[PDB]
Amino acid sequence: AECSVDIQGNDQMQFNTNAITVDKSCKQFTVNLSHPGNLPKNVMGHNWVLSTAADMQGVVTDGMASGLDKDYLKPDDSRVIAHTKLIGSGEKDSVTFDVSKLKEGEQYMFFDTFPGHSALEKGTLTLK
Ligand SMILES: [Cu+2]
Ligand SMILES: [Cu+2]
Repeated sequence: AECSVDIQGNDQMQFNTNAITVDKSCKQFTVNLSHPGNLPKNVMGHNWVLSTAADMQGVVTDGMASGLDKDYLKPDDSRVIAHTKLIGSGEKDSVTFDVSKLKEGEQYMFFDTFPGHSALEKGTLTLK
């Protein structure tokens, strides 16, 4: 089955999609993140961050607090299942993670932790 998805975050603080499904027969899964737009990372940075739905709010609150110099993630946040870097316009980054980190089921959320961006740039990910 397919084992990767392309995710775009724009200067309008949107993701191209709000739903990912990871096929159970995938051993690894790749998210390829792009940033169309003109604005740099410090002003309009986007990342793609994965956790359980329950952990989403701590990860976003703790990450905002941590500042640009930590790419808005709390250092050593063991609630983060996988994530890309924080990127600015014209950049791209991919993350490939072990699908065995994902459960039956649960209910993951992917989101951007740049301050305020999770209000639109969020979605559900499910193992299926
Ligand atoms: Cu396959
Ligand atoms: Cu963002």
